Amino acid sequence: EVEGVFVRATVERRCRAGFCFDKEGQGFADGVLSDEQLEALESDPLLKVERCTFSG
Amino acid sequence: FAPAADPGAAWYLLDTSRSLKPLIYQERMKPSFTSMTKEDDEQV
Amino acid sequence: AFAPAADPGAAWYLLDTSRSLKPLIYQERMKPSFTSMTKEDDEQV
Repeated sequence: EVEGVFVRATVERRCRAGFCFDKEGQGFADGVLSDEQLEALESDPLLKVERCTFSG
Repeated sequence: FAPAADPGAAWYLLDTSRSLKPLIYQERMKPSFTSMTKEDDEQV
Repeated sequence: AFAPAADPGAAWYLLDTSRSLKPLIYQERMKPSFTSMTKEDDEQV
């Protein structure tokens, strides 16, 4: 299963090509991989958070 | 290296600070809010 | 190879043990708070 998605149609901080944006709802809560990079990707839900597990 | 030689002796000092509001603590530890509604008991 | 199950009860360990982490608590939203009831139509969850 998926512990949480926290999407609400908003990611925390998806930073690519040297610029940090806010979209695509790529929020995860698990230590499967890239936890160090998961800190950077996550840790900034500017807007509201809605958790709807996908049971993946 | 961005140093700043300063006299700090005149009536005013450089880079003067402006304290508007103190560090009032903001908390979200009660079911009152929608963070615990929409999420698994997330306090802030 | 429905699926029944045979379980002993004499031993003081019983199959399918339960863990009551916390006692049942009734939560409410009478407090002047929450959005889905003020911003959105009243819900008094």
